[PDB]
Amino acid sequence: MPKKILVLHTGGTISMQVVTSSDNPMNHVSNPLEGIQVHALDFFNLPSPHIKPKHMLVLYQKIKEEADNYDGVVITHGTDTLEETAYFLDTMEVPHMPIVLTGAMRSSNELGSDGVYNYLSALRVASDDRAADKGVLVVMNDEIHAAKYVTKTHTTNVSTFQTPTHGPLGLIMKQEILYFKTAEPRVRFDLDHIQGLVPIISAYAGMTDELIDMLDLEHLDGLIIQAFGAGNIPKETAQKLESLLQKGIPVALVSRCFNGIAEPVYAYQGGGVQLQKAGVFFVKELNAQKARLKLLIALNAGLTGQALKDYMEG
Repeated sequence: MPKKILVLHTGGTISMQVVTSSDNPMNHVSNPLEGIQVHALDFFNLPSPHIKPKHMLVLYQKIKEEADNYDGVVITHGTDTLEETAYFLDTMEVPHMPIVLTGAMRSSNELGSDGVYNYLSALRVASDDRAADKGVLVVMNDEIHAAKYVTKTHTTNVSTFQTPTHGPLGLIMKQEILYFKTAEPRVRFDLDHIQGLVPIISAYAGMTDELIDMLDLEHLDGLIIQAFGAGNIPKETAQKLESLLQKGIPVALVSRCFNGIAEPVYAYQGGGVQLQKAGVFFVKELNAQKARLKLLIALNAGLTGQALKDYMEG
């Protein structure tokens, strides 16, 4: 019997330096590969820089609604923010089935002779039952990545994605899909609404308190700081963060380093030990845009107090 895959296209076509990108008709046919039957929807028509958490929730709801009608799900998504939507879905209580995101190819080739290789690869992975227990997956360029760790690294004609340090969860071979490990199950929430302001700022040599002093603390629900190294910031910045922390505003830091792991060790002012004592959350191995969603989801799910700290730092 064929595998039945639900395909949710979110990216439409876009204006590029000026022409409109081409939509390969293979993205919409019901039988793109032997043994794979597709139900493809033009679900959104959004450049990925325009994707918001409200769209991510609607994708989640669609997957829950259709879970019993398909073998797996493929979402095509502009590559600029694909990793953010992937991480979001991987933090939701998604059904136990293959769920794969892949890039919306932005092409001016009108005949489609550049192909839909990554989409076809995603259908293969979504049709393999070994993917059901691997979490939400990102498939690009014959590699299968865990949503929690994948990031876009190259801005070439077709984007490149990587998992820092650990490499891909799996590889697409000629006649097999090879998986290297099963990642640890994640803490997940059945969220139905997202609201709140949680921005991202980056530390730098010479930072003091001038930017933080500009924040309107009555409207700020949280803050992500991309800190130096294992999690350090300048002395004046750390002193100013007290006005946020003592107002009850959660502040979470990530390492600005590509392979960085956040670890409070230094005890001078602005050192990670002093920041953690003051109440800053150390997010151990996650980039800033995903830590921002982790905090936003945690606040909207109902975590407060010790449980919010323990979840963010877990």
